[PDB]
Amino acid sequence: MENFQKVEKIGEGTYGVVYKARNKLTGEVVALKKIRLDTETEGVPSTAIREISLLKELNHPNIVKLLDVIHTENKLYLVFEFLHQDLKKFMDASALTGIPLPLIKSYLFQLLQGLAFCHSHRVLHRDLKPQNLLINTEGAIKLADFGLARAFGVPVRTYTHEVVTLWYRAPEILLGCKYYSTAVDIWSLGCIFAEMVTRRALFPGDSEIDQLFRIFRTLGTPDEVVWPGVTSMPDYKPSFPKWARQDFSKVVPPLDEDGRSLLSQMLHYDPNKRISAKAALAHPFFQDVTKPVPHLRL
Amino acid sequence: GSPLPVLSWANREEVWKIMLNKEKTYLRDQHFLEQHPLLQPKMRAILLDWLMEVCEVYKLHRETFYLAQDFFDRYMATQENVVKTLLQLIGISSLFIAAKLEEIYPPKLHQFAYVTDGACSGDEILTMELMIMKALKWRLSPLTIVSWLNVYMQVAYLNDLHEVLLPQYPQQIFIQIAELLDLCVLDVDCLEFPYGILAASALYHFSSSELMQKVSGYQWCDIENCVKWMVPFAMVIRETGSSKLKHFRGVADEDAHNIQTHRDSLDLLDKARA
Ligand SMILES: CC1(NC(=O)O[C@@H]2CC[C@H](c3cc(NC(=O)CCc4cccnc4)n[nH]3)C2)CC1
Repeated sequence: MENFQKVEKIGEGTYGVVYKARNKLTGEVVALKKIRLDTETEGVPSTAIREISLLKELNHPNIVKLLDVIHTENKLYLVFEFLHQDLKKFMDASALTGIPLPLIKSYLFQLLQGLAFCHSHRVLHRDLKPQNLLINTEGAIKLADFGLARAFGVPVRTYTHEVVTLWYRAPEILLGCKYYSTAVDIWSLGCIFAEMVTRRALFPGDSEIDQLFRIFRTLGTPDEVVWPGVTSMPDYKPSFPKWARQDFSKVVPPLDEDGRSLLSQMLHYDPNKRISAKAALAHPFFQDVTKPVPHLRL
Repeated sequence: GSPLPVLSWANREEVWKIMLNKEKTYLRDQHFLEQHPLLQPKMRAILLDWLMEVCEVYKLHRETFYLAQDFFDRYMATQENVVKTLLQLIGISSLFIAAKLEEIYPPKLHQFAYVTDGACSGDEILTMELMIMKALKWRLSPLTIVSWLNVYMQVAYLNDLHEVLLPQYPQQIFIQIAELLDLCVLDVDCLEFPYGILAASALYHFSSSELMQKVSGYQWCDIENCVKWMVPFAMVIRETGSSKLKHFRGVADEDAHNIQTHRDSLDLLDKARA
């Protein structure tokens, strides 16, 4: 665990202690997540074992790579690819002038590619927020922090409840659904999509019921027609106020026709109807960025 | 072939290809015990059966047990010359890694040291779990034998909705086929066959080759060698009968089939030798 010199502390949070290190010989810079094992009565944390195993099989250009796992001196070092800024800090720095629309489209396109790669590998991220989206100086953006990620089986079973940070939590989670899967990540990206457009959070709630009401105030109070089975969900209450769905010309004014359509499909109430990451890549919003491949009719 | 229906969230052939491509990354060796000349194949059966009983006492999922079984088999394939008294530590630590990966509220470290009757310290388990994960190159996400059966049971009971992620199949026959797989996994020679082949062969014995091929994608010739090997284990279950579904305190009935059970299956394993 030598040849690496710590340069700057990146932060300490639910992930752990992250430092920025630099290889003295090659000049290469990495990100070091340090895990003090002597302070862990349960050994290697379950979130650490999950993230390592998942990232060692999720090699993709839009996923922050895990380079090595070094164990020494009752410490577990996770060596990651380094990126210089997270999306939230970039959106805050761009709040006055706004993020250029070609860059919003390029970033969302890359995020959907990394999410489609995760879902095809049967992996839910479950914590998509601007703090976990990292950018470099070459126009790329990558998914980070898989500590709350989980591989789902086919079929899925009841997983951990009350996942995802509150502002980006899908409504089916807030209503207490038994089963869930890939739709919760798409909702988070829809919130991040609109947040890049409006330069402010889409549903900035301070509680579970307030987050749900902020969603209702923008997308309308859902019923059985727009979301079959919503009235039977555990946290549903017939006392919910009736709000009318707002015109997306006012929710996301800068967004054009193709943008409002994609955002609507990413924010569909029904998780079964919510657009998938693979289908979102084929949306006419990216028809200028990507070109379709020939499909074998066999 | 691919038995998955059209998937709204990804290309159906892409998801199936990844699942098959993973089975080539995770290697099996039905003769890894030749690297440990002092060990015998029956010791592995006694160890795995003990882990089954430990799983039922703490109501751990079947996926958790088969993760521990796969971690144990792939770890011994990387090591040489292991004694009998070291087996209990490797097994309980493989289950410790598996329980932390799969369970929402896994048991604590001292409980894993508690069931060893004082033969494994809490710090002995912590040392063993690091050696296991490092020797396995941290490749701890395999497609277990029981995970394939979950796929085969979902496709068998699919409607025109084609919603492959919401579970819907009888719990009664699931635990009957899993009962056959729990017996076969005690025999070391099962590693000759891929995990997907083993699950499809057990489903065939409780149904037909048409339902097998419909839900597994494997032709009859792919599983014939495994079906012929699974022959003695299938009749031993048929001679004693199919077990009933258990209810577990604190476990919802819509998930009761996913809980690992345990019988005195060590006696049934010997009858399958002839
Ligand atoms: C930390 C977090 N959570 C996480 O799990 O990130 C994994 C672990 C470390 C890995 C990582 C992080 C990273 N850049 C940044 O964090 C930007 C902030 C910064 C500050 C000072 C100097 N430079 C950079 N490059 N590589 C991936 C993303 C939220």
